[PDB]
Amino acid sequence: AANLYYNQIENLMFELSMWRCTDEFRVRADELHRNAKHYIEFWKTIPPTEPYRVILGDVRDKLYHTRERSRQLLSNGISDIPEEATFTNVEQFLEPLELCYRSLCSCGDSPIADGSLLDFLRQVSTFGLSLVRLDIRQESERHTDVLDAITKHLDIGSSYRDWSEEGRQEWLLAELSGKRPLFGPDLPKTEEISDVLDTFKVISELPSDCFGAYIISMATSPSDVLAVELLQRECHVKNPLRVVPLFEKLADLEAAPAAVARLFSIDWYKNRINGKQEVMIGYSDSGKDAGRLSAAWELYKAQEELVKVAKKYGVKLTMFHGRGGTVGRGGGPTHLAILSQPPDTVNGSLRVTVQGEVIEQSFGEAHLCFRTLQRFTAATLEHGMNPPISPKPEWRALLDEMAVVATEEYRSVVFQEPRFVEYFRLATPELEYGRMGGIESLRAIPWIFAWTQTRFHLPVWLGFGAAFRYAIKKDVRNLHMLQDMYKQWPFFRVTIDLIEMVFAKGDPGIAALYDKLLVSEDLWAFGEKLRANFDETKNLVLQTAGHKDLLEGDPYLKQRLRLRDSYITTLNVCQAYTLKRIRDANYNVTLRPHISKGLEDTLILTMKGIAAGLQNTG
Amino acid sequence: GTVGRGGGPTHLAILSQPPDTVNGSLRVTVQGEVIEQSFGEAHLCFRTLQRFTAATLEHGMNPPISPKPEWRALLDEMAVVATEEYRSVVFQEPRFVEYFRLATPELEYGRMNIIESLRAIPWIFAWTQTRFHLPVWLGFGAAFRYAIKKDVRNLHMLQDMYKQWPFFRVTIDLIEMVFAKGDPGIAALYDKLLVSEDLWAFGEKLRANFDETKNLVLQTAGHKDLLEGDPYLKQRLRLRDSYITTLNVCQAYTLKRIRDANYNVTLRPHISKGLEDTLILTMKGIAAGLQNTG
Amino acid sequence: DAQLRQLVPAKVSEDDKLVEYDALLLDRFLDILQDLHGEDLRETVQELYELSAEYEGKREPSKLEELGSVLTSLDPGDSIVISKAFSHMLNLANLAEEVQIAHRRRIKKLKKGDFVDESSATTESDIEETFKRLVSDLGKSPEEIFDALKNQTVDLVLTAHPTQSVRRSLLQKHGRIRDCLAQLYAKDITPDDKQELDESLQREIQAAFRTPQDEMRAGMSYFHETIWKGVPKFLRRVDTALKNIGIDERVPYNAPLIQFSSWMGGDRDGNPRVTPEVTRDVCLLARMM
Ligand SMILES: N[C@@H](CC(=O)O)C(=O)O
Ligand SMILES: N[C@@H](CC(=O)O)C(=O)O
Repeated sequence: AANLYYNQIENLMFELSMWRCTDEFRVRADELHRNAKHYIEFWKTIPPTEPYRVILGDVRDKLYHTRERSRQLLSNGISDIPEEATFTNVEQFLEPLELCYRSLCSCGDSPIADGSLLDFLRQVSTFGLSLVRLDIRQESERHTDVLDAITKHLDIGSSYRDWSEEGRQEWLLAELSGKRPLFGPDLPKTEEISDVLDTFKVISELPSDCFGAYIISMATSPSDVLAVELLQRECHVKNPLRVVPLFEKLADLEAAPAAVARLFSIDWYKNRINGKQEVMIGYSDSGKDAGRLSAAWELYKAQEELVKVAKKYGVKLTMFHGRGGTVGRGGGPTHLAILSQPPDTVNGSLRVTVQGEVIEQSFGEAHLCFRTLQRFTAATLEHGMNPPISPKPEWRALLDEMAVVATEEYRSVVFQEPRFVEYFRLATPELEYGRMGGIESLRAIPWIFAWTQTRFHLPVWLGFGAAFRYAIKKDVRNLHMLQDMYKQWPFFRVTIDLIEMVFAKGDPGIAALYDKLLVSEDLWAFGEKLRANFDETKNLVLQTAGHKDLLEGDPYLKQRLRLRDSYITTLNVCQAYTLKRIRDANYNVTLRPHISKGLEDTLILTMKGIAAGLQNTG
Repeated sequence: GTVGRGGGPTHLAILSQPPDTVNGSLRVTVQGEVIEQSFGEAHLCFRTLQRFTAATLEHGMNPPISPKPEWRALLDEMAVVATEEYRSVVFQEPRFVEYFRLATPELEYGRMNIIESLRAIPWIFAWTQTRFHLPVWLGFGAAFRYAIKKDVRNLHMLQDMYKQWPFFRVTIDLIEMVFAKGDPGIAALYDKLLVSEDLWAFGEKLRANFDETKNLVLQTAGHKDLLEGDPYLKQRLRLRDSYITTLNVCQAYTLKRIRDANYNVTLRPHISKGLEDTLILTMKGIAAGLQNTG
Repeated sequence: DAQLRQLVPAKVSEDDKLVEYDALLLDRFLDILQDLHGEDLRETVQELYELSAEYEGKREPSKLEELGSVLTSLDPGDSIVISKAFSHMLNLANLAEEVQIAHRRRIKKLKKGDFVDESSATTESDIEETFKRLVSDLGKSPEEIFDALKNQTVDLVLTAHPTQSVRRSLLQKHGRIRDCLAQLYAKDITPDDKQELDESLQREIQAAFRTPQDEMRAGMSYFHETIWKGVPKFLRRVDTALKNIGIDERVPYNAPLIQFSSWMGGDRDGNPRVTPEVTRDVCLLARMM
């Protein structure tokens, strides 16, 4: 950040050659004639007849020292540059810039102030001294381990991990209500426990502008949030990070509103949060538990309920969208995705994950970057003043029923089939992804990755088939209702649009090739069943969309995907046979004599190339 | 009944009684197979008297929630389905009694040792011995399967009932305790040794029912494993199983040695310094090991 | 000794000693088996135990057939010794459970604060906790609680044991085993005290190992062992709970808060052995006792 400001400030100096300024500004520039060493282009001694350059030249010096102090502290832990020679908070930086601004405007030069100087002020206000605020994320159970070791050391017959949720809250609230320190070096610590406490120590030693949210993975309960609040205070984080539960499993989402209501009802926490709360949802995470359709509908409803809780307690709720959702697609589709949020879930505060596989398309090219900022800003503003229609009672009822069917189908394959993990390990490069428990313990990113590579995409569509089939069978007029929902209900339309996009990236013929080369023949019937499910699910999706072909309503994306496919297919075929050559010691190939002027390297290249080719799915 | 379990479970069992059915006057059978655990040790005796007294007093100053109309209606239908399945096996299968007399020690209980015509204690006893417990769980499987197929939202309603309605929670908890005392592998062994081959398919069908019913019970309780909410009981049962399993295997082979004049064994030379006495010992020991079920 | 520890790897409470109790009892019983019947018998019993404990670990049906090949090779006399042995091991395991349950310390922070607390002794409300919830959560007055308590009856109906009527002197042997188990793991136990408790435990294990009127007398055995003294001990606790919610009265001593009934020698349903004379006898026995 300091380097970016420093490589820009001389342009402001060159441009602001004006001599007219206010009495206040002259005073400020006359002093600084004795409180150019380091520079990029602007080498000359600055005369007092150029007052803005005097002010801005001093900012340049502070920025140089800010940059170099950070470089030294980073590189060799130590710095000879005193903090008082640098900008340590953004207020110090903004003050001389805003002085320049008001002086120019007072002297008739507000058109000039509204040029580069205004751009610079907006950069400082957008990016601050860090460019980004850093989220800290850690699993709930890791905090429970810390509190268990602490209480076990108290030798009182039981420890934190034994206690009920209500018992944990009781102990946490007495600690939080009290003055007694929790710590002392009198604590036996595992590696993992020291890692948690040292993380908080590092936080406590750094400027608070460096950090954003403390995110709790696998959060379920109020004690999860209070545990972190206690540990922050007792590790001497003077400005504690806001604490953000990430509710992942479907059952955790169902319980999230009551958990948040309990937190808001606790006086200490209510006072702590000062009218604001962030809650994180993770689409890929919840789809791995229960299938994508049921995660999507439960996430819609969980946000409806969280808004009700937030309104009751007078808290301003920010939903943090984790990866895998329609808002994570980038491009145009993101625009309707934001507008499709349940009413009042945005309320002037949008927080969205920019997935790494999407960042290049979202920000790499300057026009696309502009249009990304624009659609996020426009859709956020519009949503608060123009919520989407609320679903008709019969739409909710049908979705409530389909979600049960879809989860049942998804879980019957993914968790109940005794040989699923076996098949998964063969049909898929998942194990090789790691080289360079079952599915429950597997992370969401490898889960999506593994089936993305084989062009099968099972995590994204599995369960839509049974659900649509059940709905159409139950009542012949549900097909027309599903199509009305696609036409009229933004949430349902963006949900289906994403599925259609992922099917357009899929090829069951390629997936069948991975089976042929890599899967035991006793499992070939299983893969064939999954591919028949793929095909039936695709056609029921197309029926719901009123489309004869995938992406019928988006010829631009269809063209783009078609032009990638031939390269991706080559990498697929290459990856499948390379996996066989790596795995099967009895696989014979006839090499041709070397053509051009390890197989593991080829495998890595195919995985990166295929991922770059397919970008975002679920 | 659930009030006859003794231990802690009896406490909630009493509180789960329909409103105003206690009204200051509790009368409860202390089953012989439970009296030692209820009163044998002085602290446990004290705590037995305490929980009966406290739960009686609390009930009816604090009746349990009345069931929601949709809970009533679902159970009314499930009861029809469960009775049909139970009766279709126990009274309407023409070979059931034959299979019952082979697969269990019920005939050998009934010539010493203390279906419509059979008394309830021998009925429970016979299937307890072989670790199968058919009288306790049969019918739950069809009922749960029916309910989830009838309306897909009944899966979630059944789970709400288990979480919110004491009557339904204690009813499921007892089934889950009995499944934890079951082992279809041991039951299968009694079939292999004692049941004619033309009835093996029937036996295997009952064991598939056992397994499907167990998993439907677990799903309704929100549990991945039996007694997930009671690790204390789970530990106790696990530490008993080894000795009971030994007596089961011994009982099954002893029954074949007693019944089948053509079953040849190779004795080893006498080790220690009738086979009926062994059968009796295995029956008493297995019963002592399994205590209360249904 | 352990392997039990592999059957049950985790402790369920910090004061959980159940595996240790079982290992101790099993170890001493096997030595007694060896003393009485020889090392070969003991080794066979020990082999059967290992096979079935292996079965509990994975539940392979082939382990049951290994069990069977040993068991089916036993003549009638050896079959009796082996089935007696494993029955007695079960009885010892149940005594250990009783000691463990009796002395598992209450952790208040285990309570959830809802009705599910009442399904386990580790979380259930005792009588004073019941009083206090009725006052603070149900708005009942202490006078209402006292008045209801005075007029309430719990009537426990004893029925016969369907398989084994246990005689009073065996119950006493079982209590001494329990008492040894409890004292052996006390905090500052002396080495000579422990040595003597171990020798007492061994001799009581060995002592234990070696008509409707009869069933009734057996079943009436729990009054002298625990219920006779247990009843006024609990009623004294009710008094204490009453004072702690502001009722200074004791429960009136003639209030029938607790009554006992019996079917032993009265239930003739499908049992012609229960005759009018049997009924007269058990009435006279009960009055004599
Ligand atoms: N990001 C695009 C697809 C792609 O470029 O791969 C979409 O979501 O429609
Ligand atoms: N009586 C216990 C089980 C047992 O001790 O066998 C219960 O009902 O949970």
